[PDB]
Amino acid sequence: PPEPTIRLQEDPDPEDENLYEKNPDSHGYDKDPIVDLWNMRVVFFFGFSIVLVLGSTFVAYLPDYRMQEWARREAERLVKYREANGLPLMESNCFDPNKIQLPEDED
Amino acid sequence: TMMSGRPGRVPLQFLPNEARSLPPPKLTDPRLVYMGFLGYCSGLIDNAIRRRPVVSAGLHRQLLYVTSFVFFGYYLLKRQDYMYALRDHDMFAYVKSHPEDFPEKDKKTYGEILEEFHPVR
Amino acid sequence: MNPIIYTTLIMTVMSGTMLVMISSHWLLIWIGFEMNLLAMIPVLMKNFNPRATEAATKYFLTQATASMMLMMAIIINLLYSGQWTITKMFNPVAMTMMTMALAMKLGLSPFHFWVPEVTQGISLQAGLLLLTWQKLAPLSVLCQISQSINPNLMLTMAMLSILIGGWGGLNQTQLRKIMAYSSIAHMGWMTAVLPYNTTMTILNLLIYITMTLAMFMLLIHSSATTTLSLSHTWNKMPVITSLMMVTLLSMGGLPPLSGFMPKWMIIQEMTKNESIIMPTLMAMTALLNLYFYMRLAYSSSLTMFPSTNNMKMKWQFEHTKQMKLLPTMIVLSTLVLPMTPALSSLN
Amino acid sequence: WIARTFYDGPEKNYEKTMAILQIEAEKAELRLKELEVRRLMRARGDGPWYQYPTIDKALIDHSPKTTPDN
Amino acid sequence: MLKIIIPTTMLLPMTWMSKHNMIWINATVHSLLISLISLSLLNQLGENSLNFSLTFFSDSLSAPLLVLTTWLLPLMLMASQSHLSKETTTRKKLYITMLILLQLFLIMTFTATELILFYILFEATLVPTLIIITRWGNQTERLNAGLYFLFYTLAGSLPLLVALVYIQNTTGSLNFLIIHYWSHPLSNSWSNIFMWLACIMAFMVKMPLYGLHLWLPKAHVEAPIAGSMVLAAVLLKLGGYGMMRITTILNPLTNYMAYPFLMLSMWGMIMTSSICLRQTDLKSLIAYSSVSHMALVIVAIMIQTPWSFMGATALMIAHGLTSSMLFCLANTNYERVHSRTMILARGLQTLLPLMATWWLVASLTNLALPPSINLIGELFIITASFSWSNITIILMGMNMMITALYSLYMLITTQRGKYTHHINNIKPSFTRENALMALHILPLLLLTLNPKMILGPLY
Amino acid sequence: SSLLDLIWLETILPKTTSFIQMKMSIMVSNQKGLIKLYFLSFLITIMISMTLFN
Amino acid sequence: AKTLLHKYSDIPEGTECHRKAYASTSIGGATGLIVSAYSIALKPPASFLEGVARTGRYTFTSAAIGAIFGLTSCISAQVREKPDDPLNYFIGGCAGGLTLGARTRSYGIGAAACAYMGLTAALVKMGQLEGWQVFAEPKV
Amino acid sequence: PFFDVQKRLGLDLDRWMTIQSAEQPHKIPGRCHAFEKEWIECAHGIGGIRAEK
Amino acid sequence: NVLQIVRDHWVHILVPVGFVFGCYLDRRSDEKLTAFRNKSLLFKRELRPNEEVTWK
Ligand SMILES: CCCCCCCCCCCCCCCCCC(=O)OC[C@H](COP(=O)([O-])OCC(O)COP(=O)([O-])OC[C@@H](COC(=O)CCCCCCCCCCCCCCCCC)OC(=O)CCCCCCCCCCCCCCCCC)OC(=O)CCCCCCCCCCCCCCCCC
Ligand SMILES: CCCCCCCCCCCCCCCCC[C@@H](O)O[C@H](CO[C@H](O)CCCCCCCCCCCCCCC)COP(=O)(O)OCC[N+](C)(C)C
Ligand SMILES: CCCCCCCCCCCCCCCCC[C@@H](O)O[C@H](CO[C@H](O)CCCCCCCCCCCCCCC)COP(=O)(O)OCC[N+](C)(C)C
Ligand SMILES: CCCCCCCCCCCCCCCCC[C@@H](O)O[C@H](CO[C@H](O)CCCCCCCCCCCCCCC)COP(=O)(O)OCC[N+](C)(C)C
Ligand SMILES: CCCCCCCCCCCCCCCCC[C@@H](O)O[C@H](CO[C@H](O)CCCCCCCCCCCCCCC)COP(=O)(O)OCC[N+](C)(C)C
Ligand SMILES: CCCCCCCC/C=C\CCCCCCCC(=O)O[C@H](COC(=O)CCCCCCC/C=C/CCCCCCCC)COP(=O)(O)OCCN
Repeated sequence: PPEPTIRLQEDPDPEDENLYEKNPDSHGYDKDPIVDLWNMRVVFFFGFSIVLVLGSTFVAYLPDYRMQEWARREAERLVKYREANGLPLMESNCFDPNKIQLPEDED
Repeated sequence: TMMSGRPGRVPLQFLPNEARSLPPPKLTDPRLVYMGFLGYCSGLIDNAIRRRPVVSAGLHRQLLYVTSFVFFGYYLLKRQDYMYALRDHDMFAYVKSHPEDFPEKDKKTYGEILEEFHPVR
Repeated sequence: MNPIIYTTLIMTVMSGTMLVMISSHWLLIWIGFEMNLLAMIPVLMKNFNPRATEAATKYFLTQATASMMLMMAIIINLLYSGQWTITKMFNPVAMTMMTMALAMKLGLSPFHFWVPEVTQGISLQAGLLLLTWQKLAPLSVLCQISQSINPNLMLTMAMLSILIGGWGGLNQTQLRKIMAYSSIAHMGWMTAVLPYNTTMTILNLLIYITMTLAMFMLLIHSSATTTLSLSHTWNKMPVITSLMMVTLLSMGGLPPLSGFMPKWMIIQEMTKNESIIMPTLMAMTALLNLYFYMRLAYSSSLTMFPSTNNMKMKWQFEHTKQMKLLPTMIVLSTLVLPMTPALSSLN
Repeated sequence: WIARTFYDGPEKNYEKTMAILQIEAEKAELRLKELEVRRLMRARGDGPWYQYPTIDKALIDHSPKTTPDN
Repeated sequence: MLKIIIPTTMLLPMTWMSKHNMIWINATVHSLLISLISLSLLNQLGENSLNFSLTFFSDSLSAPLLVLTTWLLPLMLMASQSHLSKETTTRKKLYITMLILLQLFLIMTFTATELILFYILFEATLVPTLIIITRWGNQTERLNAGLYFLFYTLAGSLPLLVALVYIQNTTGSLNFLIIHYWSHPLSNSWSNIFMWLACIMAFMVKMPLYGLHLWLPKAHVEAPIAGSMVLAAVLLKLGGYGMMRITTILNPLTNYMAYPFLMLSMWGMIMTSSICLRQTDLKSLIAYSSVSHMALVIVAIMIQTPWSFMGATALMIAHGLTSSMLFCLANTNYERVHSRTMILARGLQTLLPLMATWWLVASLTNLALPPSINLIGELFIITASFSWSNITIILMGMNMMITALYSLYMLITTQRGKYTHHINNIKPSFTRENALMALHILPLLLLTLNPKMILGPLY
Repeated sequence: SSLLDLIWLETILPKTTSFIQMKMSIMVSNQKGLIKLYFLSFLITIMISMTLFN
Repeated sequence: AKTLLHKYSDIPEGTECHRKAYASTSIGGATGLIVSAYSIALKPPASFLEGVARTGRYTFTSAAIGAIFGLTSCISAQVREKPDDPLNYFIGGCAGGLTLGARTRSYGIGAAACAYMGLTAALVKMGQLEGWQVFAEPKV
Repeated sequence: PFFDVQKRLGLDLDRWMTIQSAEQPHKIPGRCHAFEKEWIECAHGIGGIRAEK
Repeated sequence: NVLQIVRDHWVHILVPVGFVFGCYLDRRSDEKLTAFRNKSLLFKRELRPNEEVTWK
């Protein structure tokens, strides 16, 4: 059996390279220190500073397009009106029955 | 809708004369822009297959790709609009000429329509 | 052969197809079919080897039997009504004879057995011609007489073709046989919408021709006829393999690729006619075609197969001959879904 | 400030929705009518669509035919 | 809506015209800016919707998903920067192109006023994910995984298309507004039962449903980190969004047809939580946890009550964020140990204390610790189920207990105990990994301050 | 983990489909290339087609 | 041809079991004869005697399947007193699957065949009830 | 499909041979010429569906 | 340096340009949906003396 046991021509599996070895203060972004530092800076500025803080403040101060206070004020004046006139607060019918035409059964 | 046998159809006209009574598509039509984009993509792929700098190998050839695609797309859009206009015209004429097959529904309000209610529990 | 003779034979094939397409007399349609068959054989036998001769003789036997059946249908139709014009047949028996003749000419199941063998025997350019240009005339005749066809028989053959193509492609390592089974499945898709809308038939035909042209030209460019030969292309032309993978994805019917346009439309059309079960089965069966397309993509561009040492020499040379329309074919076969309503042009 | 510089009033979205709904409802009723019209034309064949060719009568020869009885 | 779509498209020429060593920086910066711009969709109305045009519309169900989709891309780029170092510029540009195309398809899918357009984009998302899995995955099983992730999906999605076109042939439209306003009851018929099944099964397979979940562990385990992040965070939510949209035409047939799926989900959450207790792989454990959470979301959508829908929306957002964080932590361990076996690298608290804190907070959010939005969704769904039937409380509480058990088991196995002696290549955590972890976790604890942003249209 | 997830759920949907498609593909694509059998099937199909429809 | 279809369908579903079994047996036998013809054409095994034996086995298997389906389905419809129920058809399909398994002597195919045949039978009954069209005429 | 080149160009390549009653040489009359002429004149322009019914 | 860093940083300007183009296209598409402007029963409003359209 003169076979080589080498099934094919293959490069050996390379060993993983440490970014801290050639460069302490390596930030884990790139092996080029300048590109590494600027990648860290842009990620931190546009992620933590711009989006995370300014966007959160923008969401906090969004105008009331859901009309929560509007509904509260409408309910307040409506309850004030019905309590003053003795009306039974909320009605059980959502629509007026006079304007609904039921089908006569005659069963 | 088979329109091959539609009366008064000249056999091999891409665009009949009556199609000239329709508004032509604008040159800034999004479909024309997509045709030009397809021409640009064809030019880039042609550069890539020939092992040439993909973005900046032949500007004359890429321009020709874009222009031919836009030209054919313009004429194709004209024909497409004409065919859809014919479909609508024939549909409306047929509805007009056969009133008994398209009777008017009596307009009825939801106040006197009884819909069965199904609770979600 | 001589380039003059080759050009003459190609134009004779095209003139036969044209004769079939422009004539109104059944005799002239039969003559166009005869002319096409007569000029097609040397094209299949352009490169001489025993396999090409076997493919040509099988193709001739099939097409001549189909032509005789078609002439029988014509004569029976003349017997029951002295008409020569291509229109509704007027005879139930004649229509069946005509349908079987055209199914044999197209390669629809159960008359599919010749397509894989003929495609494997002939070269890649001959296969491109056979799978693209040789479907126009029978499909045009079918479109002309679509109001006559029995929907049961046509739909049975369409579903059988889709099933047979899907199952037969799963077992192939040869690229030409894969193309043949794909063509059988696509013919099955095309003929299932003839009873309802010939415009959808023509749209499917155009999309399929575009994709088949792109795939064959890519296979000719990277001169491979087997899976393992194609697995070497990434080590010389990776961009060709990427384009081939995108084209294969399109051929499997994935949105938003161009190959999704026909089936979708066809399904949509078949739903307007209260046909629900049949399109469902057709899509489920097309999943098989997608499976073997995906296997080819895995073997070609999504993984890197081992190469050989002599490939290094091939790194020093570039193609002398180029296809001008290959980029346009790729783009038209991958990126025309947004332009779907243009099908109103009655393509 | 945010509402003034980034957004608009409820009227714009309200009336845009009105217009969009009107267009879409018209398209739906047009599609249904078109399907019904196709069904009727294919059933009866009295419309411009689904017109299948018949023999042209200009091909007939109207002449004496060597025999009085045609 | 074009003010978000066009910049995402411009991400492609910018990526392909960039320097060889500026692709990550430019992609990250401009994706973050696109996320910031998309953040202004959160200003929703109490009335109908944000109907931009005939093609695209926004809703308070769509807006949180859109914002999460836009926020996920920068994190995916940061996670992918490490393991793509030794690869050519063209291939890295192709990888970033696949991510950008996935984001574009997801953005157009979530707005998608048309149901056929929604289907087309919802299936177009399939291609980039498959290419990412089967091209940049490590093990030999990835190809097989891809096949599963493909065919399952199509096996569910092909009938839906037929159903969809059928509806437009009867209704006349597939616009969601017209469908909602012109909706009509479904009679109890065999044809209607099969229409219901064709409408539901496509979204059920991608949640995934318990019986139909086989593709998920393979696809998530064999995918690269960006692929796993996008699969767990956004792609699983397509089924929930589609069900929430499509259940409007399925009433009242949902009352009867929901029972087998409700039983499957209620038992499968227990089954998958129990499976998590015996798992030798971190990624598989996280995948099964995702299956359990999505089973709870399926129950919520099937009950179809307001509290159910609010809980399901909140849980979808919270699960996306938490699962992305967990996958990132697992990948940080893997890139050091190269094994992905949970029992191998032990006692990492003594060597990586800040990463141990990140592990703890991720496990806490997965455990649904109040007042996190995870527990907000959990509790809303549980209360809705209790109103649906009081006996669901046993299964829900058992699921909660097992969830806490396997989350703390995962934390204790990897972080506590004694370090493995023979492993000496555990390097200090990079600033990139810590920044990634913070960018996952701060949005969760900051969303717990404003829950109405992620509670959906029925708030 | 094993009985249901790794065995029976695999056996039911994916493995069964793969097995059935495998067997059907083997049956379909296994023709020896003899045109005698092909045209015998052609006669059979042609004969069956004429009789069943009419 | 459709003559056997009409012979089977004309008999009321809940009555007169023996003719339903006979008709289903004939339909199965015809299907098996067609299958045997195709199998002989594509695969001529060795000779005339083995070929006629293979035709006999295929035809008898298919006829037994049809007989069991018809008998079990009609008996189920009769005893349950509920016609127009797909469950009866499903039971018949399951019975047919069981018979097929016995012929092939396989527990797996018998079980697999029973489940698949029953589902198919149930679907055919639902199509009869709802008017589903496998081959739709050109309407539009 | 059918490209009606003859109608567009007015060529009459093969229409002279399609029906019995179309200008036979020496005015020879077909046996069924009277019947075919009536059928053609009935069905002209009406369309195939209406012609058949 | 001008004319030098432009050849290295030209790509950065593209995303911002896209955002502006998308805003412009959104407004242009808004201009095609004015069939009911100042016509809804809820917001039938009589125009101000120096007003052309209620909203743009
Ligand atoms: C949704 C719609 C919106 C988005 C549209 C998306 C599509 C758009 C483009 C379509 C096609 C056009 C380009 C294709 C030609 C190929 C080019 C190429 O190969 O790349 C190299 C080339 C750079 O390399 P190079 O140094 O020149 O030459 C080296 C070789 O070329 C290459 O070096 P190599 O060959 O030695 O490297 C080998 C490599 C090379 O092989 C390739 O990469 C081939 C490329 C893939 C083929 C694409 C098929 C056709 C397109 C259909 C896409 C389907 C999309 C649907 C969704 C499904 C997704 C698949 O092959 C591999 O590595 C194989 C393994 C890879 C994994 C499997 C492959 C995945 C394929 C999926 C790709 C899909 C997205 C592609 C994006 C464009 C890629 C450049 O790339 C480019 O520069 C072209 C990019 C486009 C230029 C944009 C210019 C505009 C910018 C300025 C103007 C601003 C505009 C706005 C106006 C306002 C401003 C003020
Ligand atoms: C997949 C992309 C395929 C593209 C097709 C090739 C593109 C190059 C073609 C070059 C120009 C073609 C125009 C031909 C000039 C004259 C046309 C004239 O002769 O024909 C007319 C009609 O021409 C064609 O119908 C129009 C062809 C246009 C095809 C485009 C539609 C494809 C579907 C949309 C996909 C997107 C493609 C656009 C991107 C390029 C009249 O035909 P008619 O004698 O009366 O009846 C025959 C047809 N019947 C039987 C069906 C009724
Ligand atoms: C305390 C006070 C500040 C509160 C916080 C506010 C911060 C807001 C930031 C978040 C903004 C969210 C998106 C808002 C814009 C949405 C898109 C568009 O609508 O806005 C356009 C305006 O957008 C701006 O022009 C662009 C905003 C871009 C913000 C980028 C911030 C981060 C940049 C960081 C760069 C740092 C320098 C580089 C360092 C390396 C104008 O909209 P328009 O179509 O008219 O609307 C129609 C209705 N109108 C007519 C009434 C308006
Ligand atoms: C290190 C040790 C600690 C040091 C630091 C000590 C200080 C701690 C104080 C901070 C935490 C304590 C909690 C106290 C909260 C105070 C602020 C809070 O009250 O404001 C909230 C306001 O904040 C917002 O509501 C929550 C922020 C929104 C988060 C958006 C996420 C950012 C985008 C990132 C991408 C998205 C990824 C996830 C996709 C879904 C709620 O206010 P609200 O009563 O309601 O109304 C706001 C004011 N109004 C009345 C004028 C309207
Ligand atoms: C595997 C992993 C999970 C995948 C997804 C699983 C979820 C799918 C479950 C399907 C939902 C229910 C399907 C049918 C529900 C109808 C109600 C039925 O179950 O109850 C009886 C139905 O009776 C019987 O079921 C008749 C059918 C019998 C045949 C069915 C086969 C039985 C087992 C098949 C299960 C296999 C599923 C997978 C297939 C590949 C009531 O009878 P009846 O009141 O009179 O008629 C009600 C229906 N009507 C009103 C429209 C007329
Ligand atoms: C993960 C893999 C799952 C694979 C797919 C699962 C979903 C299966 C759902 C059914 C598929 C096709 C359904 C049809 C699509 C809807 C169309 C529709 O509703 O129209 C019906 C048509 O209904 C049908 O035709 C249904 C026939 C179904 C045939 C295919 C059966 C597939 C398997 C059946 C058993 C399993 C069913 C549920 C499986 C769930 C997934 C496990 C009524 O229309 P008409 O008939 O024209 O009007 C009535 C008057 N004539």
